[PDB]
Amino acid sequence: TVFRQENVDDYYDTGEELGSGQFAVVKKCREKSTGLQYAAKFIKKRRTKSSRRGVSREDIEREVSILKEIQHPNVITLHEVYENKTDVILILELVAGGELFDFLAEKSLTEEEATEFLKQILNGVYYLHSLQIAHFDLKPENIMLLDRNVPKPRIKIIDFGLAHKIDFGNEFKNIFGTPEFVAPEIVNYEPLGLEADMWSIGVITYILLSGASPFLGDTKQETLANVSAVNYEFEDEYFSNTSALAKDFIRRLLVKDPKKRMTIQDSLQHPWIKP
Ligand SMILES: O=c1c(O)c(-c2ccc(O)cc2)oc2cc(O)cc(O)c12
Repeated sequence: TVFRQENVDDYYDTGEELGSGQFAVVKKCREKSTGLQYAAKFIKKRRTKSSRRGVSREDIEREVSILKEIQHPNVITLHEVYENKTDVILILELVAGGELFDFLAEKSLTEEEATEFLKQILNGVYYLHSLQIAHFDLKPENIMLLDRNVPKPRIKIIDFGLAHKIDFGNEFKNIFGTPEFVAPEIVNYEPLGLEADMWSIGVITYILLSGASPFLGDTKQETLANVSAVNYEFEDEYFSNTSALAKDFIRRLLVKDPKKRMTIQDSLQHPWIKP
């Protein structure tokens, strides 16, 4: 599939850079014809087939295809796609309140504040999983706030760079995200499904409540080893006045066997969450 090959600068003016990762750089931008603001993500293309610099066209096309499907208040939306020899440029919805990661670093939350973020994440993931989309990279830095100067910030899930449509209950691709948040099936290179996202939600919940990362070791390999062995515990110093139902929620997500792990529907019916 090809994208718009006119110069993006003829239609948009760029401004503040919002951040960058290994292959993408994201800049605030404004569409000239409407004055409406967006986030332009510039994704570096592979220059040769055997290269490992840049993103393969197959991976870029998968991300765009998934993004085009989604319209939900808790997930980022895609406006337009441009490309040139060097980059594919995704014109995305602007979410300007910054990362949940940075929000947590400025402030530990209450269980109310924790559940208010978590419930939105769950609703967003419920939508994705209903469409058989596994995100595969759920973590606080991939959660963006619309406005962080409000008591109960609204959030949107971003970064669909590892996302896959799961048409057969599982996928068996490369797929490996951030060690602190990946499920044991990812660590062990086993077939992956929607269950992996639910493990990541358990990790996120643990962090939301405690300010600590449950499997984090001194090196990347230690963290991965901890994940595979389900080496975590609720430290009393962090959790002594956290409700037992909150711990039960996390406990039923941080389960090695994907089949025994809570699904997104289970998580919404869990007594800690259910109205
Ligand atoms: O740093 C990043 C970032 O800020 C954003 C972003 C911010 C606001 C939006 O409205 C949309 C995206 O996306 C990203 C996507 C990546 O793959 C890697 C990144 O580093 C970012």
